Amino acid sequence: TMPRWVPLLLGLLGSTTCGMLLYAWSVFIKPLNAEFSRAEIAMAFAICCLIFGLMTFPAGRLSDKMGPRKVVMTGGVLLAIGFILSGFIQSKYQLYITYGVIAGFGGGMIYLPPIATAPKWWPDRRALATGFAVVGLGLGSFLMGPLATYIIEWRYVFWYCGVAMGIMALIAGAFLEPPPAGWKPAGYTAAPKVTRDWTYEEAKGDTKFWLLYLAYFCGSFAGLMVIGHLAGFGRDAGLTAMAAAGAVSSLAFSNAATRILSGWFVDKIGIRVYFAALFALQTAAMIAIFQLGGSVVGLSIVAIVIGWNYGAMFTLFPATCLQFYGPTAQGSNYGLLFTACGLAGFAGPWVGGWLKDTTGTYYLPFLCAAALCALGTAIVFMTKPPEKKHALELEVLFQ
Ligand SMILES: O=C(O)c1ccc2ccccc2c1O
Repeated sequence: TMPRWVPLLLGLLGSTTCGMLLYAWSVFIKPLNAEFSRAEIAMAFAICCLIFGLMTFPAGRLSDKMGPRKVVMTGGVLLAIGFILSGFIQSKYQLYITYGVIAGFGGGMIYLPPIATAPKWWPDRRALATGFAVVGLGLGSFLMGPLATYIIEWRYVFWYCGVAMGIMALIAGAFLEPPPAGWKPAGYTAAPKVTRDWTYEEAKGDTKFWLLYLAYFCGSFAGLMVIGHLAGFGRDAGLTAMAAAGAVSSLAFSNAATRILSGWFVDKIGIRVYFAALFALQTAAMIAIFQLGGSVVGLSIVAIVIGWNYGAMFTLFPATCLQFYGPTAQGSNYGLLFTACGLAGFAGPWVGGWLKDTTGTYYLPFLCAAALCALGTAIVFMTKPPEKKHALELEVLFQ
């Protein structure tokens, strides 16, 4: 076999590729305007989020059916193709297709299968393993942004980064597969009562799946609706652009770190209460920005918290889903669940911009984000796991 820490490395690789994909548009804003609108460019990012978040669902299903390796490597090919084709674009729709759909398609197919597979190697520590599958989305900015910046002084970014990302994803998918069906990597641990994981049709039909879905949409939407406004709130309060941006930049560090730390923490003490507390904290942050946000230090504290809570979602929801329905159907269960996040990624940033511009003030978007997080707090706290499924058909084998 292989040392079970390898899948952690693989998910790190794949998730880092996905982070580079989701971060690239920000480095591409100014070049594309110079040759030819920020909103026009941004529609490419929103299309990308939509396709990514939707394509996790087919990616999860196909991973569950025909294994995760084929899925991630196809995704690597699709992403490499789409990104690389963005270099040859000559119009806006060219970019919508190359980056928004092909690259988003490949990205979703890379993102999901490791998220499902890594915990299968770590039943003693499921949430930490998941965090390794999702931590790369924090890092992509750090490795790439400097490198992508180094290149333009822009098409070279698309082509060369597309190649490097394809290589990383193909390597990640090349070595990815669940443990052997029978023997689970361990060092430790009349007629019985045999339980079993949930089927995708059973999980999909469960009411708690959709409470979790709703909560996922709410939190995803809140964060995505206000994060882009953090620095503007600062500058609006009287800070220099340099100061405001410096402050908001701490968010990336917390968004990356929480993914591992929260995973480890709930592995140790359980999920529900920590998770609900994070949502509450996010709620309070949406409100508190109106008192802290006018100073580099205050604005930084809010950005760090917003980042901490936001990022935690992408470990804790898959971990929660794993607790409720088990790992055998996790490709399907969590892929369906992640589509909420695909939708929020599509609409949330736009809606936040619209509310601010509509009122000219930040009260509306931050208050709406606070309410969404409040509902999420409620759902996450109130929702306890369903009853473990009885496998009467294996139960009857005991004579
Ligand atoms: O944080 C992440 O891991 C992540 C991954 C994929 C996403 C797709 C659409 C919108 C937000 C996403 C997101 O926040």
